[PDB]
Amino acid sequence: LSTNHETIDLLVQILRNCLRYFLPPSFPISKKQLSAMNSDELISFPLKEYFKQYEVGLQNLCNSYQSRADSRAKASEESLRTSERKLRETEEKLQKLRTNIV
Amino acid sequence: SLSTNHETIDLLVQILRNCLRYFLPPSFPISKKQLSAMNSDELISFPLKEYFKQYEVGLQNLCNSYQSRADSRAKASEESLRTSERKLRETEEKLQKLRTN
Repeated sequence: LSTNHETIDLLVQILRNCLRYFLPPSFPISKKQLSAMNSDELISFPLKEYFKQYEVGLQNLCNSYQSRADSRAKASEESLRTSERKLRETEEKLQKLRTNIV
Repeated sequence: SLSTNHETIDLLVQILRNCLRYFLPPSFPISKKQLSAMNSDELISFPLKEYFKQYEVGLQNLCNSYQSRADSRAKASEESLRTSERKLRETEEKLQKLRTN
């Protein structure tokens, strides 16, 4: 009917562009494979997994941005553990010497 | 037939709705409700270029927030380390004063 087939091709092109744009980094279907998909193949596309792999990638992306800062903080806590420990030990020694200086 | 054609359009329109809804930037002037009802002509003339742009802005804002929450948590830990290292200095000093006394 042409008026029908024009819409289908137009919808297939747009849908290709989106699925390529948001392609998760690990997804087993490549941008080439996506660019090569027809209408029927798109209709049976696995969107729910597509979204899942996207969410994983987003988590990996966000975790990477805050990776250097968290590593610096973790180093500070371990140093904080030892410094707070020696602070206890010296305060004990300090309180003994005061009681034993009468 | 035009049925298998009209069915292909409906299924393709539904998939496209689901995609555009999932990634819809939070601020986009077109709502998830509007998207869910859009027909084929409405989707074909959808303003994707701004849609994609507003997504990148939102994505950037998200990562920048993750890095600022991370920086603030590191700064608070450093300052807690600073004061503890300070109190260790002051008490270690007092300890050495009494050691001579």
